[PDB]
Amino acid sequence: MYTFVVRDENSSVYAEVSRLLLATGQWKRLRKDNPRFNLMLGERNRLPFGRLGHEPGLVQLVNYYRGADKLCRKASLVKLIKTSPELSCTWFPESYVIYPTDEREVFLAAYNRRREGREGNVWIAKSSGILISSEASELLDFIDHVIQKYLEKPLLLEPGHRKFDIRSWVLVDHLYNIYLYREGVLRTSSEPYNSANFQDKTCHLTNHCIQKEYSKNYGRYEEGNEMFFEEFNQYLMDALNTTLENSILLQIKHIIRSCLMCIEPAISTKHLHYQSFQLFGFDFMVDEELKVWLIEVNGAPACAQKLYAELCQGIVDVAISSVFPLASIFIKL
Amino acid sequence: MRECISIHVGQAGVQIGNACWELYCLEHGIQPDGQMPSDKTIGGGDDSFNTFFSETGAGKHVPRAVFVDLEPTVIDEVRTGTYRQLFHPEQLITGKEDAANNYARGHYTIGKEIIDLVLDRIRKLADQCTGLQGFLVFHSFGGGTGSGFTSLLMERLSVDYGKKSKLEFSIYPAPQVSTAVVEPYNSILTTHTTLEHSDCAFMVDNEAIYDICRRNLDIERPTYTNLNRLISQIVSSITASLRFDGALNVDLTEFQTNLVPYPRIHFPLATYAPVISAEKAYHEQLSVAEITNACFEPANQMVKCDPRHGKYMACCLLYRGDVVPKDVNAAIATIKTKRSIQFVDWCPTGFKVGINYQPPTVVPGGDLAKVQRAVCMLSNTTAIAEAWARLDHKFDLMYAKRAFVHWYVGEGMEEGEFSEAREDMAALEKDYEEVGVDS
Amino acid sequence: MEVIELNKCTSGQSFEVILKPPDPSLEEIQKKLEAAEERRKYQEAELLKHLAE
Amino acid sequence: REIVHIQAGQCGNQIGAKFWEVISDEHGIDPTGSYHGDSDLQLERINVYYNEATGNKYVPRAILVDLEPGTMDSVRSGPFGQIFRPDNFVFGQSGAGNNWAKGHYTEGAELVDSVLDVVRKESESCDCLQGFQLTHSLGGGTGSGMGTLLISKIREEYPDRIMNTFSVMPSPKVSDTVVEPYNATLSVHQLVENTDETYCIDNEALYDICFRTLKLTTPTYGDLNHLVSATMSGVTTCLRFPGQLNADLRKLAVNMVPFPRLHFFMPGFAPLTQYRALTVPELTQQMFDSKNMMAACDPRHGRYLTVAAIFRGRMSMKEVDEQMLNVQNKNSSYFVEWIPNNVKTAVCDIPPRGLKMSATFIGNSTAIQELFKRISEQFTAMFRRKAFLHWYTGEGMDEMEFTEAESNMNDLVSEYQQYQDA
Ligand SMILES: Nc1nc2c(ncn2[C@@H]2O[C@H](COP(=O)(O)OP(=O)(O)OP(=O)(O)O)[C@@H](O)[C@H]2O)c(=O)[nH]1
Ligand SMILES: Nc1ncnc2c1ncn2[C@@H]1O[C@H](COP(=O)(O)OP(=O)(O)CP(=O)(O)O)[C@@H](O)[C@H]1O
Ligand SMILES: COc1ccc2c(c1N)C(=O)O[C@@H]2[C@H]1c2c(cc3c(c2OC)OCO3)CCN1C
Ligand SMILES: Nc1nc2c(ncn2[C@@H]2O[C@H](COP(=O)(O)OP(=O)(O)O)[C@@H](O)[C@H]2O)c(=O)[nH]1
Ligand SMILES: [Ca+2]
Ligand SMILES: [Mg+2]
Ligand SMILES: [Mg+2]
Ligand SMILES: [Mg+2]
Repeated sequence: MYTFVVRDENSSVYAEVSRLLLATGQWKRLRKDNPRFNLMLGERNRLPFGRLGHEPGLVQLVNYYRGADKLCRKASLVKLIKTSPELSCTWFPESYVIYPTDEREVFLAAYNRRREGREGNVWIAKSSGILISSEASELLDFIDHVIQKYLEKPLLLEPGHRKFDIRSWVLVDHLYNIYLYREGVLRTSSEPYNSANFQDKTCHLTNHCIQKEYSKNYGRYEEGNEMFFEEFNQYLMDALNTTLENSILLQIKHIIRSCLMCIEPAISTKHLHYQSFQLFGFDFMVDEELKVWLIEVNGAPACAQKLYAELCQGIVDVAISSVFPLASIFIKL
Repeated sequence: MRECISIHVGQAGVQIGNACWELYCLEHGIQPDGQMPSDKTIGGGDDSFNTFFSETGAGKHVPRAVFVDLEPTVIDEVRTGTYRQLFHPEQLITGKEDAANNYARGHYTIGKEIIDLVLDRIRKLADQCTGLQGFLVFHSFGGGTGSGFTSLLMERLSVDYGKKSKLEFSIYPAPQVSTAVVEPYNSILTTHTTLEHSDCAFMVDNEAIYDICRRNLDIERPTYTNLNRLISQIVSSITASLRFDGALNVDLTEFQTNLVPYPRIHFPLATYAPVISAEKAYHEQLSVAEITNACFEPANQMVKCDPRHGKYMACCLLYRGDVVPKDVNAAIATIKTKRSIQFVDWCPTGFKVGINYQPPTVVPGGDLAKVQRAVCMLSNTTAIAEAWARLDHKFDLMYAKRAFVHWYVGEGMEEGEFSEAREDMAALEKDYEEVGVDS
Repeated sequence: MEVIELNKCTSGQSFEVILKPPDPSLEEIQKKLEAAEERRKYQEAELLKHLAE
Repeated sequence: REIVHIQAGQCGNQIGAKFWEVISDEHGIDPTGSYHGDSDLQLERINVYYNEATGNKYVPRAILVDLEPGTMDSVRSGPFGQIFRPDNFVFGQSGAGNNWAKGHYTEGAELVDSVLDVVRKESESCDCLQGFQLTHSLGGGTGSGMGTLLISKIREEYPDRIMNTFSVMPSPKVSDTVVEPYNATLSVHQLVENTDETYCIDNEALYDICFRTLKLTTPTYGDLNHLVSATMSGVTTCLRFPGQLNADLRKLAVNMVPFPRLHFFMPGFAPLTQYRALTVPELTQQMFDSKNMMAACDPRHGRYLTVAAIFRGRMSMKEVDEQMLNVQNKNSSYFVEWIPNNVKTAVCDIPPRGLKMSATFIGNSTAIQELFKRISEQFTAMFRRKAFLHWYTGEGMDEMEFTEAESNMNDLVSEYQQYQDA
């Protein structure tokens, strides 16, 4: 009999993983504070990695990689890409870290060069509360975060002339195999993209929460402003005479592999007294040239409603039962 | 030449001391009768090995050691063992009934009745030293004597020998290796009372030694002998600089100077490689790069923890065997490009290296195989604070219910000392966080 | 990658390599011990008083 | 590390006799006190229970007490009767008539000084007295009433020594008189205050084991005592033989008793007694099974505060750890989580006679409250009508003392339930 504990009741993904573990009849849930567990579904903040792997006779597995925050924090992601020789980088937007070390002078230097050069000088500021503007003075006065080139030429879906972003779910097991769930989702803006009104942040912000609130034609084109790959692939074939795999997925797979392999030596649990795995949420942008851009990585992502069953089952088979056998939906990168 | 006095307290300290002095004698060519043929200065001398051994007119080389235990069964094995001739009776001190795993019993009740005797037996060794550096103190955290009496002795040593340095070799409790239930209590209580009196303490987690013995020596159920012989190899690597000609860590003061920038954070992490089974028929000898790389593997550390998620304040590389500076720098450079080695901002990103040409010595018939080169790394990492967090948490679980507290109060200890000690550990944990963590 | 303070002898050598620049008194102890003894004495006197009753 | 053994009353002396028979055999001591063993492990800690006389004779450090001579004449005529020190037989002629008041206040008071004289003489010849162990029943008069009077007087003279008892709890299934709940409740009051460790041996459990497990349709006291001596030998192995850890009565108490009043242990033993040796998994499963507990309490009805487990015989110590870790790791709900690593395991190479390996269980469980609840109910059923009280008021006791003992035992029950919900 395998044992596990739950320390993040607010996790929708692992509430289903927890549920599935019981249905197998070979997993028993323990109290959140019992140290004699094989599997820990830990909390988001201050997970006590230091107490894992010291219980004799217990092989212990946790669902978070210590140190993966480097990738899943907007500020630290920018620093990681800049200072990592394996990243240096053509798929991450020009970003700068600005405190309210700091890169103010370096940011304005490039900003001025673009201004005189006639090039589009629209940037976006965000933190871990979003401001989009083409005036540097307005961006900095709002911070008093990370400033990042706002992709002015995004690929717009038709009909609707609307924006979108792509969410990919990636599972990394204790062996540091990288598994890409073959089912993604597009978060679609239901408002036509207006490149002359950055003040209204509804046709510019892709978040499902913003579309469900401020968007008044929400859910017009797709259910819940979520388009899945089968539909998106067919659209690319009909409209652009290409496939999702060729035009976008190759780049997504490359970006995923570059980020995770870069930080592998720092977080791998290969020769550690406990083992780790983690589900990541990669968010990408696509421009009109069919170039994929990485936007951010989420370390505690939620899943699409119609994808919880399949993915969560995939977590047990690949990430858990691989360490605790009982009595593919992923693409291995 | 300046002398060092070793002090072994409780069962763990005594049996580990037995392993160390057995190994010292093998390394210096000293026979169990105390004779040393290679020593041509009969009845005297100020050679490097004289910092640990005095000499009698009859040519016997006597350890500068004191063995103290509150019950006699463990020290009685020294008196009748293979090295019975080495020590004279004054050095071996035993009571009649132990501290029953009770810090308060060893510190207050029984400690008060034997502390003056121990100090006087120590004073008699000091009186034989032209220039005493300080003391090396071996003990367990979890034992009633190792915890409770050691903390008392350390206080009085600071009073009687103020200018002298004191180093600790402390055995951290692990349930795999015969622990008492109250050992977290004793660990926090003794760390709190000893903190201001120790200049540098080397913690050895029995869990780590246990797993190295299972994994590398292929011993299913490691015994204390297996554990102590491995521990003595690490201890010998740490003290070799005091016993042999050299230029690195030549006196006890140098340990604090090189490994401890801030006094409270005086717990360097020790990593040792290679540990090879003597029963292993065919074995391929590891290189300088390979043993140096192994120093950054958690599986080889004396305390299990992840240095990748801490910051370094100092790192010392102590090689024994066929090693030349050229090969060390080559290995270091490579490891820099592959390993996560983050130093604190206010410290140089560097390594103090020491090489002794004599390869490690192994007890004949032991579990360790002779190797051509070995290395012990001493690095002051904030990662070692993980061991404090684990320990403090176990303390919190029991103390919230006051479980077993009445045993300590019954020996004259006030309940306040529990919270006082715990508060000190909380401050210690916070000091590590301030030093090595980013917001 | 600088090497400094190289010291060589017949039994080995040491050096430093840089990869990147940057108490209670005896009286107080005796009181502590005697204070604990008195508390043990008081507790035993209570036990003996309780047993005498 | 000398222990002084005291056995009082009928039950105490019959169980005590068997104990000395069993461990004398394990240590190679014959009925005449001569050692004829073949292993140095038998003599390494022989002094814990035996003295040395001229001619390499070993004499148990045992004091035999009773208020009537009958049962102690039997001991002196038993197999090992000649091994006991003749001066250590201390007996009267009146008996206690299954009456706690007589053992504790009238008949026993007359004899207690003589016992303390023998205890004093045994203690004075001890290099470092470890503590005392007493065998007695709680349902009679001498072991219960005088036995606890002895404990009170030993504590007064040796306040810093450990007091350990093997206490046989009465049961209607194996009853002699109806006043056993009175005698037991009065005794538990004493034990709660004046012992450091008490092995609760429930005669209801001993009967059930003989009837249900051993298939003995008509169990006798001899059959019940076979289980007690095997248990006593088990829970004293760690005191009698060399081990990796040197353990004595005080280290046992420190690790088993997290709160002073909760020092009542459930003992267990496997295998219950065949030529087929058990596997380590079988020993481990049986030693934790309710049917192997010597106290008729359901462990699943409470939680373990601490556990000690002793394995005897030549077995895989690796496999022992794997199975012991298996029990805790798969039944974590019955172990309090606020005492880390509260299950300690020990191994002894020397097995008990007639077995190639065995396991002895010592549990400090909150389920033991069921034992005191049972006694409390039987006590109250009679006390509410003052039934049979005249046997006690006739010896100088008044009802208030019965009310106090009942209240104190009900408090003990509330304490166990308090930590069962921690
Ligand atoms: N590595 C190692 N650990 C030991 C040894 N002996 C005891 N220990 C550990 O020390 C702790 C118990 O402390 P002890 O040294 O045995 O107790 P003590 O200092 O003699 O004090 P007392 O309670 O009076 O017996 C446990 O955690 C044991 O695992 C040993 O020889 N080697
Ligand atoms: N450089 C850029 N160019 C174009 N659009 C951008 C952009 N940076 C951010 N956005 C838009 O802002 C939205 C949210 O930015 P952000 O990185 O903060 O996601 P978020 O963290 O607020 C919610 P989520 O966890 O789902 O990504 C994205 O969905 C995207 O549409
Ligand atoms: C709850 O955990 C524990 C329980 C018991 C012990 C410890 C411990 N940590 C512990 O360290 O000392 C004791 C001691 C012991 C054991 C069993 C015995 C016994 C003991 O002592 C004389 O006498 C009767 O059967 C088992 C372990 N052993 C070393
Ligand atoms: N297990 C066991 N119980 C006994 C034995 N003799 C008596 N008893 C029990 O002890 C109680 C009677 O006490 P007893 O020892 O005979 O009276 P005492 O001589 O005054 O101490 C009853 O509960 C009996 O069931 C015995 O040999 N073995
Ligand atoms: Ca000389
Ligand atoms: Mg995000
Ligand atoms: Mg000891
Ligand atoms: Mg009777």
